[PDB]
Amino acid sequence: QCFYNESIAFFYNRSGKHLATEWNTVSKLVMGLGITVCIFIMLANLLVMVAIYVNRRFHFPIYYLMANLAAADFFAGLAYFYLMFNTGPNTRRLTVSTWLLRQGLIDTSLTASVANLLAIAIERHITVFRMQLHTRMSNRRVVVVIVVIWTMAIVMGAIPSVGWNCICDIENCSNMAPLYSDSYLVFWAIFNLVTFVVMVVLYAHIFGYVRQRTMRMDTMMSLLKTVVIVLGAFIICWTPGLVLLLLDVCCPQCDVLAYEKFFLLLAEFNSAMNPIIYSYRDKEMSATFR
Amino acid sequence: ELDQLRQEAEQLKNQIRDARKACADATLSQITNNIDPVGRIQMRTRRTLRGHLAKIYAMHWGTDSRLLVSASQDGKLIIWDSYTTNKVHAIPLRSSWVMTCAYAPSGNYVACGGLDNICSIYNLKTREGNVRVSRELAGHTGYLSCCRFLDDNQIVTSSGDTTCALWDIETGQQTTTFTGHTGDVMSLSLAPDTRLFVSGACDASAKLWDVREGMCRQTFTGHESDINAICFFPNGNAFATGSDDATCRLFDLRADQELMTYSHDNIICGITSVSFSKSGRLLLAGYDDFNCNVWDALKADRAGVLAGHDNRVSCLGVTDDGMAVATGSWDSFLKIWN
Amino acid sequence: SIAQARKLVEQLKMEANIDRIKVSKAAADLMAYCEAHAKEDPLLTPVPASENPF
Amino acid sequence: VQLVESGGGLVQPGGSRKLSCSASGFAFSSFGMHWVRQAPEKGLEWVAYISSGSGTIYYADTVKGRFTISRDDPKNTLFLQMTSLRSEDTAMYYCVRSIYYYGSSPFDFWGQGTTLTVSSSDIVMTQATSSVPVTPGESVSISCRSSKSLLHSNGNTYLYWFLQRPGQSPQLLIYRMSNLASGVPDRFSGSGSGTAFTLTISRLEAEDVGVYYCMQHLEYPLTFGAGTKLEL
Amino acid sequence: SAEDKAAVERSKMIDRNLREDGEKAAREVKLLLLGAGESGKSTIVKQMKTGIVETHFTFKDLHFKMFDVGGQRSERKKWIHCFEGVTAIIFCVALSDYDLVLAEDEEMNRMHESMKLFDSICNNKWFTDTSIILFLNKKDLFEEKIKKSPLTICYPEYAGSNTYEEAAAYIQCQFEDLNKRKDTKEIYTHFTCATDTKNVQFVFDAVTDVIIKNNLKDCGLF
Ligand SMILES: CCCCCCc1ccccc1CCCCC(=O)N[C@H](CO)COP(=O)(O)O
Repeated sequence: QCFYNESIAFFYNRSGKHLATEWNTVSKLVMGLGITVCIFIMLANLLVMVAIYVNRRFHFPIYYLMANLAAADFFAGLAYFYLMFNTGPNTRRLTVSTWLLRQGLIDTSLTASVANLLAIAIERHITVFRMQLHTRMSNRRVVVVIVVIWTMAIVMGAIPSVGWNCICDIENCSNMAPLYSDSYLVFWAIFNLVTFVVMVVLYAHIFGYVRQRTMRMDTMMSLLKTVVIVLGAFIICWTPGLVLLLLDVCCPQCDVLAYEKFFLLLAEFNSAMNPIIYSYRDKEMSATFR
Repeated sequence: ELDQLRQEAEQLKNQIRDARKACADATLSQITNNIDPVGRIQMRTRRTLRGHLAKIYAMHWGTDSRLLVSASQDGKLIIWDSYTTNKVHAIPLRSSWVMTCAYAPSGNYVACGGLDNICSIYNLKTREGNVRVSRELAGHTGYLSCCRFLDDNQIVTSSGDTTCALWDIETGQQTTTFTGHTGDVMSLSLAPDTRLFVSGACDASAKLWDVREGMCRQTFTGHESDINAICFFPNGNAFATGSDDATCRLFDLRADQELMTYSHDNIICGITSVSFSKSGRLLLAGYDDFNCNVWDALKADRAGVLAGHDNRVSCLGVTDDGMAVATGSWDSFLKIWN
Repeated sequence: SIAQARKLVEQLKMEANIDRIKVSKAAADLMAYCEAHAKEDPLLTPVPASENPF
Repeated sequence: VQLVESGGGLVQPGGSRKLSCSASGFAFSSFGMHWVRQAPEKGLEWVAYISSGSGTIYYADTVKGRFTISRDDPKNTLFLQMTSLRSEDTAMYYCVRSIYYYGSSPFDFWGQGTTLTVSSSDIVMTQATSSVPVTPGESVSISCRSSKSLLHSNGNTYLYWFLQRPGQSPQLLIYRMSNLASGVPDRFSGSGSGTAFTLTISRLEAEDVGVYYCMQHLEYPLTFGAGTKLEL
Repeated sequence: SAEDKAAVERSKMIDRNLREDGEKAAREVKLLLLGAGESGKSTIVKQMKTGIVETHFTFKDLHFKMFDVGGQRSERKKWIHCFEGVTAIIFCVALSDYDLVLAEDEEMNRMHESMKLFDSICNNKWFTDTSIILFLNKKDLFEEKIKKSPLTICYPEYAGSNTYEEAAAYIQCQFEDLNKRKDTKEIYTHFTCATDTKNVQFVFDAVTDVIIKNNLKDCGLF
């Protein structure tokens, strides 16, 4: 029993959601904060990508993945900017194809940002644990992991747009995304959760190794500051969303819908902060700023 | 006494300096005023040879103008084919610290030397098809800075022990030893007729030597710092020196003076290599600015630039037929410019 | 350093006792050889791609 | 620098026998090896080839998929695995070494070969001179013709020459036209272009009497020519 | 061409040996050794195991190459640039040279000559980033020497007792003050220890720190 027959209306009204036919105090406020965050994401990443490409100095694999994060975050800014000018009463003008376009853009953009963060973590673990000085560097593993990130992002953003959605089981699917299923939300959230715990173990091994070896002989302070701000941005900008999505897919009658429009804003604020969390330490590149 | 000879010696420098003024009738810049300029010399990277994993310090063309050699600190001596960019031979060296190369005029032999104070000679044409080292010329006490084969049996070398030597490869003993330099000798250039060779040293002088007798014929001064490269004019009646004063100077052997200085106010790094063109109208000089300039050798106007290297241009050689100019650099890449 | 001084003095005396040609004549010779071998120089006048081994 | 091969002898048809050529006295790991067979009454014929480090293995039309050739670099040996021998495989199997780099001389050294007697788009090189009478101290010219322009684009006419003295392995004389091999007197010389080739001997002796061969190397399978025996 | 195709097979077989040899050399650690003639570099080299002399030794599965270039006796200005890219510069100074003088010069101390060499090396434009291990040798003889002779003979200003601990400490810090690249290169100073076989272990720990701190730079985690 599948109903691509029903319109946007049926779906919201089947769930607890409200179309919001007129603008609201809350709606005007979120539109303003969202457009602010989107403009900031777009501007900050354009500078990071332009700088990472214009300088022959920043032509090494770590900076390649940094520029990729800047691009993925610019893509996120665009997705969230397009999600805006489709909210409040504008959502009432949507069709199932167009709505799926909007949510898919959000999915692929954020999935790409999270994967870039994990790839930058895996690269820093590799770079730290090598026991050589120069190590004539190839551009093979960086471009291989750039295509694995984007392939997994596009396939993750397209799976619901094709097959994995509740066009077919109205009864078993989300409260917030009225069409993606609890199975897809569980998947996305556990994917992001295991990615975060892998970032936590890798940077812990980096810190344990640097601690033992260099303290055998301040670098601890700079390293723990950088480690704590990298894992912190992620935790203070994702744990909201992830716990909320699990609440939605596990607990019935958990009032999860009210703080949804806000938590997404926080998750996009993460991509807002990423260009400056990954460029504040590098004196050279930071100054390159003009 | 010291003073008697010294007060005598400073006088002998006067007659040399006195006569050089009397023979300074007119500057080459005045004589070459009406020559039409050379025009923009636009030269593009045709081939790029990759496969060195460290900085290149030396390269030398073959007399056939197709094959070439290059050494680097990676402890590899590679014989390239410039036409097809493919490696003919890669010779492992006993000593990673190599500063010079030479490809024999017959192409049967190749020689390299450096901080090991030895000039090793490698045989290329060998029945068992594996370049083997033939002789190790060990009679110097300082780093070898240059070496140029005369025949398959005579090689002249210049070292950091302030002396040049002419060797006999079969016996492995210095047939002749050239002494006279008061500073470390950096480079030597053989004449076209292979009867004379000029050497440049750290004592800011270049000396014209006679290969047979073993005595210095003339000494040229005028630079202000170390002389790092030297090459004859094709006709063997002139030569040019590259110094750390960021000037190249064209000396004449017959007139025993200096003719030009190739300085530009913008250039402040030291010349590392110099070489001429088959006609001698272009003087290509490889600076530390990471680029390489092309000078009009009779007008002293910098007409053209070959910038393609990340690090300094170590060596710079032109082919015998003059179809090509190849520059090595510390960026580990040889580039063939045409 | 007695010997160094003694070796030094005859070196210049030999260096001073050479025939020196005027710079005027030597200048011309460098000008003449470059113009006589000008049209055989690949780098001075560029050669069409048909005769360019590179 | 000697090359010796092992095996051969008498084999019934359909049997599979192995030929091993133990290289000794040269850098075997960096030499591309060949096999060339000579019929008891006929000329040479290329069969196989291996590049340096077993990167490239080629075969003749008559032995494609029937022969397997392998090298063992550490032991300095070369192997040939023959399968289901036919009556037309009776030949002396020489082993040839060749190295390919700018200016090298391929097919410079030939093994002594082994005798094998089984019980019971291709360039063609043509030379119609056989048992030519000649006297020592005279000048003799040997002419060769090809069916294809051997003059490549770069200007290399990949035509070779060989000399087989009676009861000896073939010996390279000219590794490309207007070139002279190592250890061969200046008397031998070769001038030719495109499809016409000549081999000129200024003055000869009793030492260089024998049969001469012509080979092209423009493309595989390196077809040879018929013999040209000097009569004396 | 059939010949040219085989030519390119060599060039690829050459290049696969050059990469394998380049990646074998990258694993090797390149230490430059310097110092005065009587520094104790001889004694250091013995513990670890004309022209430019190389010593190869392995510790804890790391390979070290030490380049004793003391025998060049030519102008360092033209050949020191060859050594840019060494992991570290071992520098040996003999503590028992504070009261002596070079056999050639009149009254310029050996220890003051060591500083002149150290100033030119730590601030050399070729080693702006290169770390310096600084061995101070013959420490036991310095103890006996200081107990009878004053340290004022070499350093005119010095407020402090003729005790080993304080006498040495002034020199160590006096050597460490020569570098202007204070936060770019790290000088790891050790007092030469005979029986413990720690001189090689101190080199190990000092080299890893130069590697680990370098690894933290190129990955941006610093
Ligand atoms: C599809 C799931 C992917 C994974 C979760 C993404 C995420 C993260 C953190 C907060 C939220 C989400 C999505 C929530 C739905 C998307 C939306 O835009 N909701 C807002 C909530 O008010 C209504 O938009 P609209 O109905 O006004 O168009």
